[PDB]
Amino acid sequence: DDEEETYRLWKIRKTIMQLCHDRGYLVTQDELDQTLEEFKAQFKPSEGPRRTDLTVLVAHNDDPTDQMFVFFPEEPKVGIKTIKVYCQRMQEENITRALIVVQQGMTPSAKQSLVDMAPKYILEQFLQQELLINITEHELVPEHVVMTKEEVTELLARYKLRENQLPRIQAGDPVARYFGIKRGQVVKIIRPSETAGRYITYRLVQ
Amino acid sequence: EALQKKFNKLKK
Amino acid sequence: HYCTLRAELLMSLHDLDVGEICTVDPCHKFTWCLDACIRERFVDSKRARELQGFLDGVKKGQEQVLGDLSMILCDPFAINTLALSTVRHLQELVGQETLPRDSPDLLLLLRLLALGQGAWDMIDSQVFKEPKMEVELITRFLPMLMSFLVDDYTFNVDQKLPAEEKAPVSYPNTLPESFTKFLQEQRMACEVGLYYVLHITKQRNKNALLRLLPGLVETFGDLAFGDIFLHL
Amino acid sequence: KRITTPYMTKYERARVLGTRALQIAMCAPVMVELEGETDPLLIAMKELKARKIPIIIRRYLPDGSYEDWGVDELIIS
Repeated sequence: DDEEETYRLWKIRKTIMQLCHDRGYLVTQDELDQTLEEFKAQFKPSEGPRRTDLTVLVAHNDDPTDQMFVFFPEEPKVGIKTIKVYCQRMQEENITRALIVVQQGMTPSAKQSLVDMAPKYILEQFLQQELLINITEHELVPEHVVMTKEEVTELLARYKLRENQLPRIQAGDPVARYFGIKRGQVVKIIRPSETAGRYITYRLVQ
Repeated sequence: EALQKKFNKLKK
Repeated sequence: HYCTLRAELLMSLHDLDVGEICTVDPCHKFTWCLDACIRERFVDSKRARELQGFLDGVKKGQEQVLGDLSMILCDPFAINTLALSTVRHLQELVGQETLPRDSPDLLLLLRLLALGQGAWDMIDSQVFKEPKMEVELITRFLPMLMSFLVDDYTFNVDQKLPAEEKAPVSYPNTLPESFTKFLQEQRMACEVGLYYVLHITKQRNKNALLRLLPGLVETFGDLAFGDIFLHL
Repeated sequence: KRITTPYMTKYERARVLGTRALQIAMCAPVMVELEGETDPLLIAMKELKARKIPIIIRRYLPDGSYEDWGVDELIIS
């Protein structure tokens, strides 16, 4: 359906903007507040925009040298030729961080290609379905903040521990994928507590 | 030349 | 120190996001990389390529910014960044069996550090020409650092190999004095040697430490007797 | 700078009283003047209230290190 297609695409873009804003990337306020009719106005979708045209490039606030692509595929299952096109465009623009949606699934050979080409080109598959909602806004998920290495070492020295002793967070879980953190990262999680007010924990990515 | 001999000496 | 404040002022303006000054200062795009490197205290190859492009983007008739860049590169924390990047590059190149002449990224580091160290010369007289490098730094000084390092590692591998007989040979503690000649004739070779001394002090190998402790007594511009290396 | 609490846990109280009572039962010297007592438990409690037991607690911190505490240094509650 064309109407629900534009509604889905608008919420997709909104969730993407909220995501990379949470990742510290440079996101303008208007795209964070972009509405459905505004999403129509900037561009009906089916047999009219494109998943290649909808793709966006965002800069990192901390480091303007770093940029992140968000791609969308025009095909149901992303094929190796599309991965080749995306990574070659990344090579032409000298970028390594790229996010790629999938309409309903990914070819397993493309999964192998993703994990094989990871260090030279960091790619993350992402379901359209899971991307339809910003899961971070749920009531059950507490507030997550990615820690940096100085914070990690100062915490570890403050408690005289090792990375082994901390509680873990599986890297495949959707919140880590939302933040895009890798193995070795550690996330500070602030949550409300009905016996102390606030509670801070630290989860090591694995 | 000295440094390469030093390398091959580390390999042995 | 004033030069550091200059860079800080620019980044503070960048923190304020004033396009009236961000879009007119051509060293703003340079200081993107300078901030991203000085926070890391290391120049990765990506930001190195970016700095190379910014140097290559300087056209004729507007070369005064090079002086500003040298001024901006005269920041002592940037000297620390470049010197440690050179030292760690030379530390990791021994494993790959690559000479300093076979290291274009390292050559770019030498270029940038040479342009940085002559900053006060470029403000004293409006010099907009690049300072030149030393052949013997590429071929004698840095390979002498590698010579010391890889003798130390060969001794270490021998120690980790059993069956050493009584009265083993010590690590060679004789000092080639052309190394010290370059220390006491080239401020470039001098400061990178000082940071090498600090790095091996972190490695805390007494043999090479007291091997090279002679010759540091006489050094160029009293840089071995300056505030930076003494404090470190 | 002993970072642990200055209080005596109930488990530390139990162990120190039991050990000192057994010591008194083994004809140890009594570091407080008794008042006609015969049970080692009461004498150990009297010494604890007097803060006159020569035992030193060694709390093992989870990182392998430890802190040492005099009984009189801790807060008896």
